[PDB]
Amino acid sequence: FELKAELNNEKKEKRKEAVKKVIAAMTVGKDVSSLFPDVVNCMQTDNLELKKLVYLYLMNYAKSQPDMAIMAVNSFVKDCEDPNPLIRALAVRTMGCIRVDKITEYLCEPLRKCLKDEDPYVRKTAAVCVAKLHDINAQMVEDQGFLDSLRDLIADSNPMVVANAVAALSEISESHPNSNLLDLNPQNINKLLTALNECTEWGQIFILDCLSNYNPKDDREAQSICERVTPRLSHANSAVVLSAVKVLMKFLELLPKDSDYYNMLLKKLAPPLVTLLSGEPEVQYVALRNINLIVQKRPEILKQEIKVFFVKYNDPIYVKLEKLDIMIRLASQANIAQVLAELKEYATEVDVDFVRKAVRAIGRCAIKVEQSAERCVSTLLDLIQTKVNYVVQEAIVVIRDIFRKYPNKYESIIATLCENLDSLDEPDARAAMIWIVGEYAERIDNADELLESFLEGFHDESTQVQLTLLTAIVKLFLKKPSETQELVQQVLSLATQDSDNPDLRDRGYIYWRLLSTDPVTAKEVVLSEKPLISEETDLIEPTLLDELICHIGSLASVYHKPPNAFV
Amino acid sequence: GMRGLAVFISDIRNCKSKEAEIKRINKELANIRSKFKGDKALDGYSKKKYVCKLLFIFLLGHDIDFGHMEAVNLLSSNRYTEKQIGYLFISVLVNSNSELIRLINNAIKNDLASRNPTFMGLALHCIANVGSREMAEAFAGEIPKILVAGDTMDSVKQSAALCLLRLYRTSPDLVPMGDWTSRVVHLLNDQHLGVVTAATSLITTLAQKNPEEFKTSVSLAVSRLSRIVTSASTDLQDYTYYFVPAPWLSVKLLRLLQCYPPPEDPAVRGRLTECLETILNKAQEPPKSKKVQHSNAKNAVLFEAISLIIHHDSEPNLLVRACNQLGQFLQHRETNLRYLALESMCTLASSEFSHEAVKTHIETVINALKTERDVSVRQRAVDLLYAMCDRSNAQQIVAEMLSYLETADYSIREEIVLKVAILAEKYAVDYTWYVDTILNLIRIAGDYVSEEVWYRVIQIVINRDDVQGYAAKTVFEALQAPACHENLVKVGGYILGEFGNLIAGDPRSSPLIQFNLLHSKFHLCSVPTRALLLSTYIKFVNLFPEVKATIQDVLRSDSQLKNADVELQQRAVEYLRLSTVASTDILATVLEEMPPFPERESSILAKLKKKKG
Amino acid sequence: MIRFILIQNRAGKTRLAKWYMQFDDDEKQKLIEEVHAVVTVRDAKHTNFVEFRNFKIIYRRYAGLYFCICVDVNDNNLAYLEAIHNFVEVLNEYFHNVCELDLVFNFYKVYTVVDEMFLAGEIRETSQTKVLKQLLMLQSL
Amino acid sequence: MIGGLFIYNHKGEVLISRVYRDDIGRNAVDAFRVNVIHARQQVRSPVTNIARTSFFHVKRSNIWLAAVTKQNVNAAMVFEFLYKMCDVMAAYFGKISEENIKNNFVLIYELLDEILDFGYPQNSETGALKTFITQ
Repeated sequence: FELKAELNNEKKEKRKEAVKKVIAAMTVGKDVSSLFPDVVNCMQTDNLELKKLVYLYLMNYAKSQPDMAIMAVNSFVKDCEDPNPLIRALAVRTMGCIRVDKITEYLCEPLRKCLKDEDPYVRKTAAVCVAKLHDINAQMVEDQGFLDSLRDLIADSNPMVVANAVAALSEISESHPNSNLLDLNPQNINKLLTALNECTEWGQIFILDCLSNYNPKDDREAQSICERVTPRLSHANSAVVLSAVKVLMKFLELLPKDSDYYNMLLKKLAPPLVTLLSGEPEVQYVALRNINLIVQKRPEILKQEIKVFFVKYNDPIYVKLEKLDIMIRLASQANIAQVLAELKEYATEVDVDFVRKAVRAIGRCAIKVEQSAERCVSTLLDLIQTKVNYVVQEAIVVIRDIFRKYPNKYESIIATLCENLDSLDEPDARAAMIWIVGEYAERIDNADELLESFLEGFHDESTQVQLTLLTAIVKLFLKKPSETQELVQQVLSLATQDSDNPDLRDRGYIYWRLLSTDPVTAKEVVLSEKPLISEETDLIEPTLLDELICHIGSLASVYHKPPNAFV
Repeated sequence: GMRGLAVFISDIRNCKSKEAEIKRINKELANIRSKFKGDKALDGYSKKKYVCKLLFIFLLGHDIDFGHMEAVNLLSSNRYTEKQIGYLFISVLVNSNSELIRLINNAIKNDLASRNPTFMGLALHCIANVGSREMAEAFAGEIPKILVAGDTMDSVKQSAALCLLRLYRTSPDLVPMGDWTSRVVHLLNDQHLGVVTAATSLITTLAQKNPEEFKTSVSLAVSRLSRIVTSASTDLQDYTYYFVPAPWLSVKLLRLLQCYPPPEDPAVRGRLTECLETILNKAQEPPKSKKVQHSNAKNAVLFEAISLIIHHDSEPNLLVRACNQLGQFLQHRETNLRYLALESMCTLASSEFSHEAVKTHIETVINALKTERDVSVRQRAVDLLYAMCDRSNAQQIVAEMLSYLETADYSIREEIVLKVAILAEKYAVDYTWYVDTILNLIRIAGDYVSEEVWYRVIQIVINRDDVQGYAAKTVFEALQAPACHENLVKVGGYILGEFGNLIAGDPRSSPLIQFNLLHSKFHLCSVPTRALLLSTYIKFVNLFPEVKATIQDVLRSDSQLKNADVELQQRAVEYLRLSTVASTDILATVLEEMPPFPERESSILAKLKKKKG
Repeated sequence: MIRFILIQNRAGKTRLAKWYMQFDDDEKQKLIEEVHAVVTVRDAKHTNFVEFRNFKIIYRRYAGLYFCICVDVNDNNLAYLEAIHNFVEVLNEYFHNVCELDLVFNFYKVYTVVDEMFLAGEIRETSQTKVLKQLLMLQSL
Repeated sequence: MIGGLFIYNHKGEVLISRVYRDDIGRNAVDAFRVNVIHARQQVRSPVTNIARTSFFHVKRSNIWLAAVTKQNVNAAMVFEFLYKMCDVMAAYFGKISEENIKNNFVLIYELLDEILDFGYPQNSETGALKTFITQ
């Protein structure tokens, strides 16, 4: 109760002190909701600092209640006419900050006068307030007039106001009634580029964000935009550079073999992009993700820059992992020795998933080329002999992949793999080992016992392992018909009688209706030779990658997921 | 006071990072090497100081694996502080040894044969605090004669009763049931009400494990309860907690009475009814004190009485009064009271005599769900809503759970979706509503739904036949919407591939359009979804000769044939070779009507049962 | 029954621990950390009966200490809530002033009080008067 | 772009919390306090997704400085903005500590109301802040 007593003061200075005490009490968690009318009464003053403090209080509290805050419209209208522009902008911003259904009717008329005046800061604040309005309860019919006012408000000589107006338009353009933004014709594009030249870093970023939605009619416009965007290599590190890289990569629709500007453009992309690996660790991580996507899209850019992506000892774990795959992306015939030496060096570290991904990278380098395949198979044998469990599982998955890549070349290792089978727990390793056993069942006379051992618990297990086991058993039967009736009958009965998955039941039936129809067709279909796989190494599906090229800057690239997968 | 411990705390508590305290522990190790390893150690003060210092070091968060044999040497002492330090140190740290443990047993055996309450109390506290194999084998049948065959102080009696509780809990095998139960159940009416508390706890545990052994306690228990509930407002002021007469004692007596069936003697149950109406009437009056603790104690004893009434399930008037009290409590200002009332009504909802009375509070339950905006309270509300679910409400109750799913943070989403799935499956008469509800669940939550719910939905759609046409339709008009979650893709692929012949009649849903929509969904999905869509593609090849060429053109590209995953490659090769042969006989023979699923397990119920606890 | 009794501070340090059945070395630390995470997030306008996995704890807020009592599902919440209130009160008129520094200084007194009112997982004595009289009786010697 | 903004303590306390969006509520505070600071899995990434909501965080001295958004903003946007905000705080009051944050609540609130509106970082050079910001 003493809060009210100490707040109800007649001196203006002690009223200000009570105001900051109330702000501090709200910050620490105290509740002064019963003192709101007193603060409203004390609002009627002319002190700037008290004006800001009371406006902060008004936002923080009246955001929860519109009822008694309705009467504040008259005070806001009185405030938005005070000659000085600073408090005008503050008042209009705090007035727009209340998101209620009864404020739009009272703000539709007074807000019009704010968008048309001779002041850059006030115009910027008004544009931001219009963007604030359009978020909620602003579709109307006159709101089209407001958006037209914002749109032709682009015709300003101040970079800040035009930059924020363009950002607001880009954000509000999410609505798509088949009518896309109505604007950014070539003259507006030229004006936007001139502003980009004359803007600040933040509006530069906003303009580069918005500009990535135009479709050039001809190459000359694309050429002009390309040489008008290139000088964008600033001290803003990741933001401006990545936005320029995004817009350039989108504007590579001209023919690859044209006059020698395509090659020079590709040459331009390398220095500033590799420069990004010298900033803060988080922007380094973002740049590494973006470079991974770019290399996966266009691999003839970072061709001879492998040396920089060498993993350092002081780097954090996520940076280490992303530098590792970039390294594997850029490994080729010329850099085999040093890459494999580095991979062997990382293989002895203590961090778990880093060592897993390092041995996977060793195997993937093996997948890429043949001499690396032989040497990396030797290193995989050594790592298997090291007996470490997770390394063994990763090596088994890699060995399955290599067997798929190279047919009938590394048969001598299957006995060693079958020797250590009890150390498998993860579903991927079990599936890989089961497929290896099933495919090379002619060489192994002990495959029956292994598959029967995996057949003990058919339930309480991942569906992928069940499918792999079932297809391996069917393959083994079709290769050893004379003594494998019990296994196939049991596995088919388990699939089609107790499995809850309609996927597994479907596979059980699709094989059951084949093994009893025609053995010639069973041999021809199931055991049909499978073509080579031709450098499948950790690629993203091309449609997803192409859709992700349009979103280089955003979190879509960082998360490696489409924007529709998370709102 | 002791200066050493105070200096220790004041100095080492306010120091720098871990290296400083590590170096100070090293210095302490040097000091103990200097002194304990050899020399001549004093008896009382030095040993007390270093033992308490090492105990404090252990409590700080460090580990000590030595220095207790000379500490257990301290057990045989005359002064109380030394003995307490020794017992506390041997209780806090437990070691695996044979000679030292036997020395501990000899010392405690010598100590137990004392003639003062304090030493026996400390010995019993040490026995009950830890418990061990040697203590169990040596202190099994000799504690009862301290309890039964002895007129000693009350403190040692309570300690011995709780020691019997602990030993029976940890080693029931070697505790006999001999001729000692006569007085232990008889002392339930003893004075000082503390021996009463200990005996009530012990007998309650024993009856919870061995009910028929102590059936005679009912009469004394009900007599004590009747005396306690209404004797006087100023009687035994020592055991009155804020004007409430013995809350904990009454709670424990009510718990003891709950483990037994209603008494055969009509007089005993008559007294029970009398004291129950007495408790309810006493709770009816406005509080005698404005303090919240008085209300908390009164509501505690009232809730225990209500739980006993629910367990008995024999008095209709008592049940009606309890339900009225719960309905009054549903709008109580205190949050704890509302939460406890919700839990108690969820427990009570299983009673058939008050099922309609529980159902009459559905509007208040819905308002509480929509108003308080808590997490535990709203989980209790949805549990009670599930509890009161006879058919009678199915549409409204399912809609309310759907809304609460629409506003549900992280994991209550999963619990709600499982509960809604099982409830809709169990209480649906027109299964078209069930399919619509399932699609609503998939659309609303999507990311956090299940892995078994869509299994069950596919099983229902396949099994029930007649509803398959509407299911296939609604799925088709739901697929082409801009909002299409991943699980919806799988369910739609399976159902539509299986039953496209029912929808092929409409020109708006030509098979070419269905295949194009499925392929448009194909390029952005995980591996299992792509496998399901490939199976649907081959089923279309069986069912739709018109689109045979286009499909065969689809799964022949190098993206879907040279893929990086084993399963997709195998499925593509198999289906492509089946379509290439196309004998028109084998392919039609293979993919048959696929008879409906049998009622195997109803895995949703098992999953939700396992999720509990 | 009463599973464990804790007095956590704002940071997470355990000024009083008491476990009524066997727990491992890492298990105690994991339990303390998860109890702290559960307790510190809730605010004043929340229930005092929060449950995790197979348990439910009864927590109160006194000065800068979080008195946490873990009990079984079937035990009465309000009785144990008033029990922890009574325990805090007995510490109040015992030391005449409750503070974390005093608890650290006289941890053996805290253990003897807890053993006086709690043993084998149940409630031993409920009255303040007899506990105070007995505890001050042994203070002279 | 940016939605809410949060600055946390070493022990898990909340120092300031300013929200620009109706999307961000106390759920964001609970999620970041439980699943980031109190998460036992040290190996993480600077961007974390919790129920379709990204949680960015940068650690300086001993504070968790987190920016929360519910839309696919530019990641470099928020990261560079957080770096520049930390630089501005260091310029105004040197070392960043719990006490330094506590004793300048009004200044921090005024700055964050002025340096950022609704999620559009406006200008943080030095030429605008010095003219019309009180001490």
